[PDB]
Amino acid sequence: MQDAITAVINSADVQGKYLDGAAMDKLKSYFASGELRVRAASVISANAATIVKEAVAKSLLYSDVTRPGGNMYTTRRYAACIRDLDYYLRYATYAMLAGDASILDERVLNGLKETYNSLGVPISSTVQAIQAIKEVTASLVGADAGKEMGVYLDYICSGLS
Amino acid sequence: MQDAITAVINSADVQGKYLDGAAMDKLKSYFASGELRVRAASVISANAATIVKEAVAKSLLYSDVTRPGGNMYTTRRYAACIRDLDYYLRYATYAMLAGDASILDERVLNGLKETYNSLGVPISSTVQAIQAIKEVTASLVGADAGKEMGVYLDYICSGLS
Amino acid sequence: MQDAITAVINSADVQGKYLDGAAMDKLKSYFASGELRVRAASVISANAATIVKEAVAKSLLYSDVTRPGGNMYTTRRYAACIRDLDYYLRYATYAMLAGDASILDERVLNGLKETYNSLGVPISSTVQAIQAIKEVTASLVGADAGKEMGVYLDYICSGLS
Amino acid sequence: MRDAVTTLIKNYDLTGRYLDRNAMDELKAYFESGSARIAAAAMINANSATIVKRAAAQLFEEIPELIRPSGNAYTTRRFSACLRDMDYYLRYASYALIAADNNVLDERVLQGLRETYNSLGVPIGPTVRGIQIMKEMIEAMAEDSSLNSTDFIASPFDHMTRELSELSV
Amino acid sequence: SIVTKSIVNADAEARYLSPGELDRIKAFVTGGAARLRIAETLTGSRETIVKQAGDRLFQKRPDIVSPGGNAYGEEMTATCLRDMDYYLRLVTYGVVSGDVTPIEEIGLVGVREMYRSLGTPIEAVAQSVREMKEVASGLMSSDDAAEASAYFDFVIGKMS
Amino acid sequence: SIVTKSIVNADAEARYLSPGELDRIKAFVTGGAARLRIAETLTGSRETIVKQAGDRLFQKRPDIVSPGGNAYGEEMTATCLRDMDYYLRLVTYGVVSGDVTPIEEIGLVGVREMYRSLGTPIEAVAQSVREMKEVASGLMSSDDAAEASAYFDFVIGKMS
Amino acid sequence: SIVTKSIVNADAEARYLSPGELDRIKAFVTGGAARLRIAETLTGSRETIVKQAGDRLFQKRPDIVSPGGNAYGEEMTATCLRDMDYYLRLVTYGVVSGDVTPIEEIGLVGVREMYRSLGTPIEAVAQSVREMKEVASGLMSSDDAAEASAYFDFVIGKMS
Amino acid sequence: EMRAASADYFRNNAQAKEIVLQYFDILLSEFKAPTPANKVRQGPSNDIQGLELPQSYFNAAAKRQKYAMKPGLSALEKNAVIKAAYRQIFERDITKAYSQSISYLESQVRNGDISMKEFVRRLAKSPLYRKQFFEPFINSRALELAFRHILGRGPSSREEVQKYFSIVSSGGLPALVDALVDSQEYADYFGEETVPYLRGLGVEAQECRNWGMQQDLFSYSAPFRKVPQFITTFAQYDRPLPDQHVYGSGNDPLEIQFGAIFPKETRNPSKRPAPFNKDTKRILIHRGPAVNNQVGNP
Amino acid sequence: SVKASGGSSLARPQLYQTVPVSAISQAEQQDRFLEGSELNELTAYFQSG
Amino acid sequence: MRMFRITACVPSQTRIRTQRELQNTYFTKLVPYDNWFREQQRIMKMGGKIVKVELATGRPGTNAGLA
Ligand SMILES: *[C@@H](C)[C@H]1/C(=C/c2[nH]c(/C=C3N=C(/C=C4\NC(=O)C(CC)=C4C)C(C)=C\3CCC(=O)O)c(CCC(=O)O)c2C)NC(=O)[C@@H]1C
Ligand SMILES: *[C@@H](C)[C@H]1/C(=C/c2[nH]c(/C=C3N=C(/C=C4\NC(=O)C(CC)=C4C)C(C)=C\3CCC(=O)O)c(CCC(=O)O)c2C)NC(=O)[C@@H]1C
Ligand SMILES: *[C@H](C)[C@H]1/C(=C/c2[nH]c(/C=C3N=C(/C=C4\NC(=O)C(CC)=C4C)C(C)=C\3CCC(=O)O)c(CCC(=O)O)c2C)NC(=O)[C@@H]1C
Ligand SMILES: *[C@H](C)[C@H]1/C(=C/c2[nH]c(/C=C3N=C(/C=C4\NC(=O)C(CC)=C4C)C(C)=C\3CCC(=O)O)c(CCC(=O)O)c2C)NC(=O)[C@@H]1C
Ligand SMILES: *[C@H](C)[C@H]1/C(=C/c2[nH]c(/C=C3N=C(/C=C4\NC(=O)C(CC)=C4C)C(C)=C\3CCC(=O)O)c(CCC(=O)O)c2C)NC(=O)[C@@H]1C
Ligand SMILES: *[C@H](C)[C@H]1/C(=C/c2[nH]c(/C=C3N=C(/C=C4\NC(=O)C(CC)=C4C)C(C)=C\3CCC(=O)O)c(CCC(=O)O)c2C)NC(=O)[C@@H]1C
Ligand SMILES: *[C@H](C)[C@H]1/C(=C/c2[nH]c(/C=C3N=C(/C=C4\NC(=O)C(CC)=C4C)C(C)=C\3CCC(=O)O)c(CCC(=O)O)c2C)NC(=O)[C@@H]1C
Ligand SMILES: *[C@H](C)[C@H]1/C(=C/c2[nH]c(/C=C3N=C(/C=C4\NC(=O)C(CC)=C4C)C(C)=C\3CCC(=O)O)c(CCC(=O)O)c2C)NC(=O)[C@@H]1C
Ligand SMILES: *[C@H](C)[C@H]1/C(=C/c2[nH]c(/C=C3N=C(/C=C4\NC(=O)C(CC)=C4C)C(C)=C\3CCC(=O)O)c(CCC(=O)O)c2C)NC(=O)[C@@H]1C
Ligand SMILES: *[C@H](C)[C@H]1/C(=C/c2[nH]c(/C=C3N=C(/C=C4\NC(=O)C(CC)=C4C)C(C)=C\3CCC(=O)O)c(CCC(=O)O)c2C)NC(=O)[C@@H]1C
Ligand SMILES: *[C@H](C)[C@H]1/C(=C/c2[nH]c(/C=C3N=C(/C=C4\NC(=O)C(CC)=C4C)C(C)=C\3CCC(=O)O)c(CCC(=O)O)c2C)NC(=O)[C@@H]1C
Repeated sequence: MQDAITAVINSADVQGKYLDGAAMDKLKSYFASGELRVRAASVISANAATIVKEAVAKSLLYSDVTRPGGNMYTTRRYAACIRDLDYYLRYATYAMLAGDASILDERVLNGLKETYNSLGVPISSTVQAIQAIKEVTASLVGADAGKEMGVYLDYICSGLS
Repeated sequence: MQDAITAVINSADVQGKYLDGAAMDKLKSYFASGELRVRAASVISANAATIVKEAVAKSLLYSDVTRPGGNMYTTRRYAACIRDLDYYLRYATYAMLAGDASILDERVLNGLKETYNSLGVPISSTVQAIQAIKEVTASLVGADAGKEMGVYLDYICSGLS
Repeated sequence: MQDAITAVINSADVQGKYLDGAAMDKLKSYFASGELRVRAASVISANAATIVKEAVAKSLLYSDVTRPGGNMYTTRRYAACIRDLDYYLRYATYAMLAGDASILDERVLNGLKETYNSLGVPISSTVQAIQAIKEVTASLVGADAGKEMGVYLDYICSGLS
Repeated sequence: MRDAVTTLIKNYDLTGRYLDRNAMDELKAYFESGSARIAAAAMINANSATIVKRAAAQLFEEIPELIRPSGNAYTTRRFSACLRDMDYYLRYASYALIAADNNVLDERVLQGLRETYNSLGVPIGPTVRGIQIMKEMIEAMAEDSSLNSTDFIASPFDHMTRELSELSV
Repeated sequence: SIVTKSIVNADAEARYLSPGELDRIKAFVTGGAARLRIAETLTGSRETIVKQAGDRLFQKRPDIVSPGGNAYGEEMTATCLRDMDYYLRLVTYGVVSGDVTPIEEIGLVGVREMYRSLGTPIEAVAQSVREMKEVASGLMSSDDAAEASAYFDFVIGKMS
Repeated sequence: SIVTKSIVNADAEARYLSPGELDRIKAFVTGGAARLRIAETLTGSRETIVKQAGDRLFQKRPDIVSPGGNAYGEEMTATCLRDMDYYLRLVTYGVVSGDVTPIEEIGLVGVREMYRSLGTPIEAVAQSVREMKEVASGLMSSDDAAEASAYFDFVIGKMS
Repeated sequence: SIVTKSIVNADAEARYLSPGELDRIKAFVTGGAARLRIAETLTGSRETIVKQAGDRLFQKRPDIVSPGGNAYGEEMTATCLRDMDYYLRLVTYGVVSGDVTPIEEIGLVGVREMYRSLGTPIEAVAQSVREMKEVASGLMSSDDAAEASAYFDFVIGKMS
Repeated sequence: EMRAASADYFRNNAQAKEIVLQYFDILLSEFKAPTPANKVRQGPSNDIQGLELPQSYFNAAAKRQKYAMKPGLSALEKNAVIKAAYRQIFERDITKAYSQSISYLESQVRNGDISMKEFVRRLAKSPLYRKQFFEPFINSRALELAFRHILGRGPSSREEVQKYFSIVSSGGLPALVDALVDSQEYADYFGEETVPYLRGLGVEAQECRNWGMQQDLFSYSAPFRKVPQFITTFAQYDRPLPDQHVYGSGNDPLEIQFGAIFPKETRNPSKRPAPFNKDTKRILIHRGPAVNNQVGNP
Repeated sequence: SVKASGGSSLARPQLYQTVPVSAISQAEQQDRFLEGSELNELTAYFQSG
Repeated sequence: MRMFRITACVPSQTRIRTQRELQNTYFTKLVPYDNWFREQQRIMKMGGKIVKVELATGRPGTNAGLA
């Protein structure tokens, strides 16, 4: 994986050039937004259960998947789904603190899409749950942190798609 | 056993060499610290029983060890625990005077853990007792003599553990 | 393992009281020494290989230990002794930063005596090497930081003895 | 583990004997007791969690210091661990009641109890006191219920007491 | 023991005994009367069972008792009959316990290695146990004969 | 990087970032201004730093530039100076990242065997990194140069 | 040796040695006279070999004995000669054993770490071993020189 | 009310009061949270008992750092994973301390040709491990060490020790390695991408039958106690009290003409504690006629 | 009681986590000196102490 | 040494009860032919589905030179 700083360093190093003005001001922006990202990550970690609960309530409760026949019906399947959503939230928080989206591909987008295809998991419902997580986290953290979190959430949903 | 002087002498003898400058320096250091050790030994010998008494009182009185069913419930078991504490105090004082921990291994630690494991003796409880013995002896003996005594008592505790 | 913070908290809790009059004093002393201890740890980490090199030069090198028949004779045995010295330095740093040698007790002293007694490592030579390490670190970090690390290094030496 | 039938079989095989009249009599006694054994096991399964909770709620009043400072159940973490040990005691006692032998009790409960509890600093007296409290609750509930035979229930808990209890005399 | 198996299976999941395991235990307890009847008949008839099985085996497989065979000689034949008595005793143990665990634990672990070391045809040993099965099943009702046939067939399978 | 290490530890421990980790991340972000100023000074003085380090290294270890060494004529000296500039740029990247991770990732692993294959003495390259360190420390302020030295000595020890 | 290696493999597989190992052991045992003879040759020439190899190595590499070199100084140079004698003795051990396992276990495991801690150039050590191999080949016949050079080049490659 | 009281009383600065606010919020959230489900360590087979542990115990016990060799891991974390695997399989960092390594297998694990499970399987049967933890040991002690190296634990049962001794007897080190890796417990606890870890006191539920055994096994001094501490204690549980001094096996001197030769408690650890109560007379073989023993002939 | 014993040795479960304990534990588990991240943790925590 | 290239997904059955960190149950593996039977049987007993398998190393029908 990498971050904003690691990515800019790699971009400079591939051409073998020192940090120019563009790298300098990108690092300035990363350091300026570091406080915002730390605050958002702290809030998310403090209220981690709340986002999962609210997104599940507004996304998949009283739905076909919760009905018998879908992958969300059984209690074990529900627990697996909520745990998967919680790991998705944790890795999204990791990506937001990092400033780079490589972490999700490193640990999340490696084989989750094809493994859900193997297990028959509803990918569209997964994307909907991720989107509901997007609104929940945006409401909890704020627009500034909300968009930053939603960037990686959309990255995860696109990778699943 | 062996004191610090014995250790220096043994090292020089095993190398087949006369006492060089470094050995003289270490002997001078031990001679410098000797009066301190004698004072601490005199204090502890004068107050041998008392320190044991407050060690038990701060550590083991009115506790599960002294309740019925503990290893220190019966009067005979209390006497055995007191004898253990008196051994540990006496041999820590001996090690303090000698400046060496060889005596504890030779006499106490060489079979004491297997002894307590065969007996069922609570090594966590005895560690707590000796740890309290640390401060109880330190109060009477001072700060630096207290540090030395705590070193030897930590030796006993680590051997027990 | 435990540090000064948790030792203070455990003592206060077992006594059933808050941190009233002396626990906070010890904690504030710990915090006051903390930044200097962190700097000392950084210096030790930077110069770890150099410290071991100088210690081996001072004590072990050109001795019967290194000569054939000694426990530091073969290349593998030499490397093992060097790695042991590195372990000593690293765990001394951990103990210095923690403010308690509980880490040394649980991770180093737990079976150190058994391992050296079984293998045949010279305890006297090891203690000489550790004393040389302490002297070199004190020279390289300052008398105050030298003593602060030397208390734990001498704790390890005493446990070895 | 060995139940009563298996322990009898092993005992006879030790001497290399065929099952004699005494063996048949012991087997008949166990097989007739099996109905009450299953009944008591069903009842304890029904009231398990309540039994352990009540036993703790009596033991912490008998020896109050296990919840006060320096006590061994002081935290909620320690409290939950203590209740977990109590639940383990009840479950293995149920297994021993159904098996009519305490060897399943020994192989999975007692064989290192003092070592583990000494290492963790747990008292070894209050634990057996809570064990006896559980046994009293179990036998009182069985007597209240329609259990014709209930004598065997004291055997597993009393064996636990005798094994894990310090030899006072 | 079926009780042993059920308790062990429950403990592996760390729960109290399931209702299914309790039902199995109750069924085993109820059938204990028939178990004792079968075992008692087997032990009472142990002499005739062993003798008739040995006669049938020594008629069907004269090679093992002819010179050059493992059981050749009076002492070797007596030892073969003693092995048959051991396995009948193990079958009684299994009958009482309601399962084959005692049979496996005592006389079915490493039996192939033991008899290879002794030089015995394990197929001949299995034939002997099969004849013991036939003789014993002739001495009881249809239900109990089939019930003991389970232990006999288990020994046969483990020996071949 | 500090944030990379935080994410790695969080993944290994299976949990979010603790208050201590968040506080250290915040402190690292605050010190990012000073570390970026360090990088600015180093990149401003890169050319003179590399030139002085090269000439000092040649003076101290003539064997590299003398016959028998890796420095012959102009092309070998140019290659050695290119490697020196690469190491300086890696040190700058480490300074900007606040961690030795970028240096190790770009070049710190396998440098020993790479120089062994190339015939370039690893002790000599470590020495040259050393003189780069002293020249940079002299160029910059003493207190501010401590942070740069904290990575220069790291690279020197790794190559030692 | 080959005997130890084959026995270790047989033990790891929990089996007796195969004939394909036994015949190899027989051939190794039979062909021991030449290995022994090379051993006495090297041991007799140890002092001359060490002296000539050290002289050639120091002539080729002046920085080793130059000021600031690892072997600079009287005791340092004597210790480098001692290391050369060590490796010559290990090579003799390997030649006698018909295997490189004694050399690897005695003075080849952790050699990189040891000499790195000492500051010595492992490449220079390998060059010294190469000079020793050249001298030994000069003092040995064509076949014996090649056979000893096998172990010598193994040592050199392991060093670098 | 407590949170509000603390906030109003202090109210100094956000840098000094946001900590109090955060900690009271954590307190309220934890209090509102329902009781977590206890972790359950299933019995691997019929031999071992199932276990459970509260999910509050597994929140303070310094949880192990888990390393998984994902395919895309950069060089730094891949190196960290390889080092963790080396430490798990060798009790230390043999590559760092001696430069001993197998780059042949390292490359395959790095690119993902063989994942973590097959890496462990090949490494354990490699000669590097065979010279360090099988060659210098009895089969029993080697099996006990192999459990912690591969299974993150020790032997759990007399039956487990018996079965794996039979396996190692039949197929040796490779057979034991295969039986350990291709087992339900291994794939359950580590899957195919997780390097094995030591499931200690806080990692999971510890059965109260191998407490001292696994406590001694996990420490780095394990490869020096050459006497098997697992099979011996597992047999001693089923057997009665042994021929042994009351205070321990190390307390019996050798029966030689002279010299107080004692087993040293720290050198080659062989302590065999037994529960000897007070009134436990020993059986001593009389030198003279057996009828002259004062036990029966006072 | 029991006819054998594994042997009682002291166990040290961590009651709770502090920042110094966490950093020291990570470094010890990874077999490393306290690197820049752990050192920053320690320094910031000591300052806020 | 002949070896199989197998692609398989083996979802956990006790993650919920044990509370352990998740792992990608989908993986491509190079498994020795000797261990392949045991590995496949373990996979089938675990409940996962093996999606692809092939003899990556070795020639089909080889009579000698398996190792
Ligand atoms: C020429 C050989 C190179 C060289 C040598 C050199 N070595 C040392 C010091 C030591 N060398 C060893 C090595 C070994 N001892 C063993 O037992 C084994 C296997 C048999 C080996 C490989 C050791 C242990 C030492 C330490 C000294 C001691 O014997 O106690 C030095 C001196 C280092 C110093 O600073 O003291 C030197 C000079 N130096 C070169 O430059 C050549 C490449
Ligand atoms: C100088 C240090 C002395 C010396 C060292 C020496 N040690 C060993 C072997 C071992 N040392 C340890 C000790 C530890 N390992 C740990 O992980 C910890 C805490 C982090 C400690 C204290 C161990 C476990 C071993 C054996 C296993 C291993 O490889 O680590 C040797 C090897 C001896 C041999 O012949 O095998 C040596 C030489 N030797 C001296 O002479 C110096 C006084
Ligand atoms: C009634 C006894 C308790 C109660 C009910 C209650 N339930 C929900 C929500 C859900 N309940 C379920 C049920 C199941 N999930 C499973 O996996 C199974 C086992 C196979 C069952 C029976 C589910 C799926 C949901 C969520 C999805 C859905 O609604 O279908 C609520 C909703 C709470 C809220 O805030 O929305 C309630 C109230 N309430 C009580 O007080 C009783 C203790
Ligand atoms: C009363 C007649 C006398 C007296 C009593 C007294 N005792 C203590 C403290 C302890 N007494 C005991 C004794 C026993 N504990 C046992 O388990 C047994 C057998 C069942 C005996 C005999 C113990 C162990 C203690 C220690 C405290 C504890 O057990 O927790 C005190 C207080 C001592 C103190 O300073 O704490 C007193 C006052 N005092 C008299 O004057 C009477 C003659
Ligand atoms: C109700 C309004 C108040 C209350 C009453 C209450 N508590 C108990 C029992 C216990 N309370 C505790 C407390 C703690 N455990 C911890 O780890 C912490 C530290 C943060 C605390 C404060 C414990 C350990 C127990 C169990 C032991 C005991 O009996 O005390 C009861 C009794 C319940 C019963 O009889 O079963 C009651 C009535 N607790 C509150 O928090 C309220 C302020
Ligand atoms: C409750 C009645 C008493 C009490 C309990 C207590 N126990 C522990 C910790 C452990 N208890 C056990 C016991 C067992 N494990 C088993 O497998 C078996 C049989 C199935 C038994 C009996 C073990 C092994 C532990 C440690 C490991 C674990 O729990 O997984 C504690 C924790 C103490 C602490 O400080 O952590 C406590 C509190 N405490 C009391 O005060 C009661 C008298
Ligand atoms: C050198 C001629 C070319 C080159 C090399 C290069 N390779 C890699 C990475 C890997 N190479 C392999 C190959 C093998 N590993 C083996 O074990 C074997 C069979 C025994 C082979 C053929 C592998 C597996 C890798 C992946 C990493 C690993 O360590 O295993 C790299 C780096 C790739 C990276 O992404 O970092 C490089 C540079 N580069 C060239 O330009 C040459 C044409
Ligand atoms: C046969 C000549 C005698 C005999 C043997 C016997 N042994 C056992 C059980 C075991 N034997 C061993 C021995 C070893 N393990 C090793 O690692 C080594 C060296 C590689 C040896 C020699 C072990 C460990 C066991 C335990 C086996 C198990 O699974 O527990 C038994 C069975 C004991 C029992 O069933 O309890 C027997 C019978 N017995 C005799 O009477 C012969 C004189
Ligand atoms: C001499 C050839 C070698 C040698 C001898 C040596 N032995 C000791 C010490 C002891 N030797 C014994 C031996 C025996 N005790 C018996 O009962 C018998 C059976 C007939 C024998 C052979 C004992 C018990 C000791 C212990 C000390 C004692 O005398 O009581 C030493 C000294 C040990 C010490 O540190 O005191 C020595 C030197 N040493 C060599 O190097 C020779 C190869
Ligand atoms: C007789 C049924 C079997 C038998 C017996 C036999 N025993 C011995 C010798 C001893 N027997 C004992 C036993 C005990 N001593 C005790 O104090 C107790 C417990 C209270 C017991 C069980 C002892 C200790 C001895 C040694 C002499 C002594 O008593 O001090 C022998 C003689 C052995 C010899 O070589 O002299 C014999 C023959 N032998 C059989 O064949 C029977 C199965
Ligand atoms: C919830 C949004 C959807 C859902 C979930 C669901 N998942 C599974 C099974 C698994 N999920 C995972 C999770 C991961 N694998 C990874 O590699 C990563 C990162 C490392 C994660 C988070 C895994 C591993 C499994 C397999 C089992 C295991 O726990 O290891 C199921 C179970 C399917 C089944 O019937 O077996 C379910 C239900 N289901 C939905 O309907 C949602 C759209």
